[PDB]
Amino acid sequence: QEQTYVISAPKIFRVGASENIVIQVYGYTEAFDATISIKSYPDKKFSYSSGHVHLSSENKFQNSAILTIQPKQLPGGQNPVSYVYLEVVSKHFSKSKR
Amino acid sequence: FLTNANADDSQENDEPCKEIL
Amino acid sequence: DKEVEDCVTNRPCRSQVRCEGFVCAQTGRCVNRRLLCNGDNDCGDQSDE
Amino acid sequence: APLVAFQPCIPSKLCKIEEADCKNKFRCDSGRCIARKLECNGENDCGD
Amino acid sequence: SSLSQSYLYIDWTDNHKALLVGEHLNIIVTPKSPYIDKITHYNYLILSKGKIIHFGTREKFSDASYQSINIPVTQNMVPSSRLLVYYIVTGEQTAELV
Amino acid sequence: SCEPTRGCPTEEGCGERFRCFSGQCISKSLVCNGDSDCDEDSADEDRC
Ligand SMILES: [Ca+2]
Repeated sequence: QEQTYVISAPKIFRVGASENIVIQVYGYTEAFDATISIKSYPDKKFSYSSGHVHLSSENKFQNSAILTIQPKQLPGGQNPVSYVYLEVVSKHFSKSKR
Repeated sequence: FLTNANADDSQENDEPCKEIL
Repeated sequence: DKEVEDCVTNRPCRSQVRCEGFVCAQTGRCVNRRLLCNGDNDCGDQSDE
Repeated sequence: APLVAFQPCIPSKLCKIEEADCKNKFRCDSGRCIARKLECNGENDCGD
Repeated sequence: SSLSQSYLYIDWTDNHKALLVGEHLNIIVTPKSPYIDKITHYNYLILSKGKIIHFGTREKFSDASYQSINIPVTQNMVPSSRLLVYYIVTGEQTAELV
Repeated sequence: SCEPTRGCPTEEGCGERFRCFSGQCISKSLVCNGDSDCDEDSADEDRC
């Protein structure tokens, strides 16, 4: 487990708020990139917001992206969306979480 | 948070909190 | 079949591979810290216990 | 060659599965709802 | 309750008396750990209302002590704010978020 | 030797499961079960 990462985010995303999401990576010695992204749930069909961030010794392998769910881009309907995916993609790793 | 370093706050769930400041 | 001599040294060295474990007193082995106090000799020369 | 094959998927629906909630019965750690007469019976009746 | 017995103690005194706007807050944080060779920095996040408003990194001095949290308490903090501090450290193979 | 375009993949963590020293994950019901429930060198049995 010599290479590791943390992404940290609000407990609840507020729809229509400019949520700021930090990334930190560890054990890396050549620069790379990541795309912290907010996607529809379950289906991952619609990217609601995405940010692209550079990780390097010059940034001390830390960055943040500012991401939002625009209120009108949600599918709406009779009972409203209660969950969304936060995803990261990068060389070396990807994961997502509800 | 999302991390590969062996934790996930998915093991925790809220209470109607009342600790005061 | 071999001969060996000492020298003065004018060059750097980095020979200390570190140990997140415990360094055994006599043998220099790096035991993982969970292996201490298990009631067993993991250092080879009992130093972990 | 194999006669059945599997591939990962991004699903497109939720799960409708339900908890046991099994009245007077005793829920073993494996979720088996064994008879309440078997609680502290002295033989391992949950298997667990 | 660190499984790795690796800790991060914030030296601050939690005070009910307020910090004044724009003043330099100066908090010490001590990372006591079996693995201090590997904690080259800790990282911090300042949270105001719901949002991570500031983030950064705090490096190890040669005396085996760290850059304090030296921040102006900027206007985005004013009702209250929350500091969180973290690091990931490695054993021989394992890792823990502290 | 070569300069890779594709990067080296990371582990993923055991999350709520107990991490054994190998990198395998086992359920927290098996920690201090009294059986060596991690394969190879048990860790689930440590200091109970
Ligand atoms: Ca031992």
